[PDB]
Amino acid sequence: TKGTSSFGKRRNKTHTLCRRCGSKAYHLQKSTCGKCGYPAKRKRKYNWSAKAKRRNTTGTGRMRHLKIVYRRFRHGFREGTTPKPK
Amino acid sequence: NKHQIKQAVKKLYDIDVAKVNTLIRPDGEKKAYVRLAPDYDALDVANKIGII
Amino acid sequence: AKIKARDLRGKKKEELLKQLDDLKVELSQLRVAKVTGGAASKLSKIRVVRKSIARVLTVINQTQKENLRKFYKGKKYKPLDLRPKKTRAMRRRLNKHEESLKTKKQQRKERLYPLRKYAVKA
Amino acid sequence: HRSGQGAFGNMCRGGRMFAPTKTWRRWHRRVNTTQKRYAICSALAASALPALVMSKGHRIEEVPELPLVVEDKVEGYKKTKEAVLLLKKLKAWNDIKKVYASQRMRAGKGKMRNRRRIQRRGPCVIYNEDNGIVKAFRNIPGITLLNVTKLNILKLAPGGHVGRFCIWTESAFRKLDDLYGTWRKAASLKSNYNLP
Amino acid sequence: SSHKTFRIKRFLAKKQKQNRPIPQWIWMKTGNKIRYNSKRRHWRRTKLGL
RNA sequence: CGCGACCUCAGAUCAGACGUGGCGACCCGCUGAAUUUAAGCAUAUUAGUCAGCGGAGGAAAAGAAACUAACCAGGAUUCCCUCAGUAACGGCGAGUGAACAGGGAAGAGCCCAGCGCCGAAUCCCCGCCCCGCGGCGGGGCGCGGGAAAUGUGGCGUACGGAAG
RNA sequence: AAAUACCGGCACGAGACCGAUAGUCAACAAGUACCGUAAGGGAAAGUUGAAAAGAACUUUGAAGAGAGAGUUCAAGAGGGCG
RNA sequence: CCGCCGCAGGUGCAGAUCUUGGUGGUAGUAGCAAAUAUUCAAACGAGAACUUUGAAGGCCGAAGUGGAGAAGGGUUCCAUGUGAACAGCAGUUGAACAUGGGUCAGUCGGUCCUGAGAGAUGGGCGAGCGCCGUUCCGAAGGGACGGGCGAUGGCCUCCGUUG
RNA sequence: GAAAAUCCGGGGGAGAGGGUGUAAAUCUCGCGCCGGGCCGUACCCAUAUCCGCAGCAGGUCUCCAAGGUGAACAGCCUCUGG
RNA sequence: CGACUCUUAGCGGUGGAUCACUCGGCUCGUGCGUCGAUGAAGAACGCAGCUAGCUGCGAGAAUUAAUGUGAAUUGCAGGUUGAUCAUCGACACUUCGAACGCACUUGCGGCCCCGGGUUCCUCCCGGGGCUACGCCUGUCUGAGCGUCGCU
Repeated sequence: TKGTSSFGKRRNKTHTLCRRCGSKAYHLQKSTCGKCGYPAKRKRKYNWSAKAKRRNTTGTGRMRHLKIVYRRFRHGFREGTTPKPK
Repeated sequence: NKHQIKQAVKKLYDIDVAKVNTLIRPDGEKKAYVRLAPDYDALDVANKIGII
Repeated sequence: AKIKARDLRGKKKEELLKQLDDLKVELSQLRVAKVTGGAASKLSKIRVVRKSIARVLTVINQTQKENLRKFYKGKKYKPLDLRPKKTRAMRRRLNKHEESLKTKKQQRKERLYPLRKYAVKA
Repeated sequence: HRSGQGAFGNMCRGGRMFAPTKTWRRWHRRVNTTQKRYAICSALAASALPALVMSKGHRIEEVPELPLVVEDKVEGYKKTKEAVLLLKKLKAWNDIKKVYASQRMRAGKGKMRNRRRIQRRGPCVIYNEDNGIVKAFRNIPGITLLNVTKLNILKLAPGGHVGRFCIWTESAFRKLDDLYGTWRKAASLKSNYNLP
Repeated sequence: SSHKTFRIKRFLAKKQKQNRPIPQWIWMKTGNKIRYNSKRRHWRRTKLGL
């Protein structure tokens, strides 16, 4: 009964949605994310997985601030002045 | 809240509210059943908001 | 109607709030027309009213800040919004005058022995 | 689809190649300094003899006489119309009219790898000074410009065959007597070099 | 189940709004690559995660 | 018993500031295996390598000899050519393996503490005004507060230095 | 400081390279669809034509699917179609 | 796109239980055989062993094939269509498909309490990420009932309101 | 053979209350007045909405429970319902 | 005879090889070498007249302003004093997140301010500004049979 019949008793979850990385790996008893380790200040990342790194680095998301740093860099981070009006 | 709607319908439509019954749809948006007090008419104020 | 920013920027404070809510009502007369399913011309309009509320609230938010940094300019401390958002590491650097601070002794070594403009003969 | 396919190995779909090509492949080959001169002395020597220049393929039939040497007011040119009307008079223009007729398309993957057009090697104009001779000749297809002090074996013997139709200027042509010397005088513009 | 949390009900709400086909006018465009919605998910076929 | 200095500690949503996390190719500090090799294997080797941990920067680190040498002496660090697969290590087996000199790229030198002299000669902060600064700065202004003799500033550091 | 390092990041140039079972896992709505409780695993898939001119109208069938026509140099190019 | 002369290589396939993609014979074969069972008439329709309605004959037989909920599912709910593909025959039929519509609370749950337990701070350990431990080595209470000078709302009247 | 939130009664008697009233302080008495936000709520719950790659003879926690025969929630037969 | 079967060619299906392209790679070189409590990377969830994905974006939501550019956008509707694109320095930038009032249920507090309920005078509702720890310099109120001090 170790196989097919035992799959019937699978009705209570362990992992829910983690709330740093949205990844369904926030273990409910342990209260820690298997993907990012949520209660830890530091992002869980390892060098034995260089593929799991590139799934969640700066080239993944928007860079909604980090792209307007790159665009504002090329004019030496100028602040306050306006272009001369008509 | 049910309180914010109770002013929202009052402020924009010059009408009063008996009660509000809010449900969040499966779509993910909230639907307020704004029961109007009987000193005003619901079918007549539906002409003001412009629904038919 | 074609609403611009040039004419809003030279108007009185209280009138732009009345110009805002007159569009808020106008926008809320079109969101009804979208759901009833009537007048296709009242749906192309709805984007004109959305982008023009964004004009009115901008000219509000613009001139409500050029008033702050007009009053707070001659003050040693000013709010964090009115402070220069150059990069975090750039803010932690020394001041323009703090870099101009040499020692009293390095103002003596560079005094007596200036780096001379010299040449030689080949 | 991938689950249980076949990942590693040269024979597997996806996978690596057998012996992946390396950046530390020995790309460059250094030659002896002596042998480099003994290629140019062998390249210049075979581009007077007009048999080898025709056997190279250069249209030399109406070249009036010479391993061709021109007066030093060809260094002083600043326009191509001065430079075209030169090659008409020296009758080396049929060697560029050949190059124009050789401007066809390349065969295969060279097109999509920025080597789209292939043409022919025309006359090579070796010059002493530059008062705009390079500016005046560069827009003509076929012509490559060489300084006399800095002669390339890749541009004097293109393809690794000998007898590229070399056009000389007067002050350029006399400097060869110094760069390489003769069989009794040494080279003055080289430290320790005699002709082989 | 019937007993939901507000966060999970907003999760499902997005997944329903993402389970509609392409509009018929989308593939009359100039840069026309899209034929049909390839990301359409069914409640027997694929079980949404969770 | 009381008020006062002080030392050593508390507490504050006290006034200002600052740290955290990410990226991590390169860079610095730790920690640190086994495949493998030795035709077995345990020391070795793999290798102070992979993984783990912390920390930066536009480069980092190193750096102006408690140096090399033994010459007729050179003279911070870093890197490149070479020394050199050399001296040396090693079941002296497998294997490991520098440095100086030399030739170059660049080349830049220096500051305290201690020892002493100058009425703490020094320094931060608040209030007031003034040009004025999207790197809060220069000047005036107060028997305003604080730091500080349990040592601040100047002179001065091995090449010597101070005073007359 | 300088010479020095740089398989990340921004913006660039070039190739005796690869040419859709190759080259990055990814030339496409690719770290996507999908699988595993999770750590993690992880695809397949480029091409109508010069221009949609993408097959009007007639006619069989319930419609799919046809036969005529019509566009085009070509449908012996008919919507995953060199 | 190719011949010649040189150059270069990821340069020649029948095999590797090779890798990926495709297609054969087997073969219109095995199979569509668990839990009693369907028949008649009519309707809609191009079309009926299956759909719908009536009339039969049956089964589940209150520890049920009934009426509801927890966990899980996530729109599967309900209507209106078409009936390409899917529902291992069919189909006017569906939990398929496409358009829509639908979940209303002081009282029903959640919120709240604590359980086994989890887990900060002080502290201890720790190369370090951190970890231990949860009252143990802690100055671990920011609350009230009381007394005057000031003070604000109210004829500072005398309390609320403050230090 | 659970804690804790929570609620109530008691024992004490610091206090407060008014001076014969237009009584006071006070009340767990009877009416009156105002308010109650936030989230879940559809449906399946199993020989077809869950988990076993699927409308899979598997597995998966409970509530209600008619008549006859009978010791009987046994088996068989029937009613509502399907 | 035929039928069945084999062989070959034509045509037709099946299948996607070959070849030809190539807004993609890979490799090498160059310049630059910039994230974050002023809220990063990331994640969630939203937003278009008709829009699921992809990008673009943040209740001002396929963007506002500004400067440049000078007539489109386009799948289809609709309406020069600058359309539309690029640029971008002004503004704006919801929710989680080092994540910051205490908790992850988006659940419960406090204090000061404002506005409705009013005409301060409380409950109530809504809105706003604050409320995280470690530390630094100064400040403030303290503590000690610490050290002494004066009566």
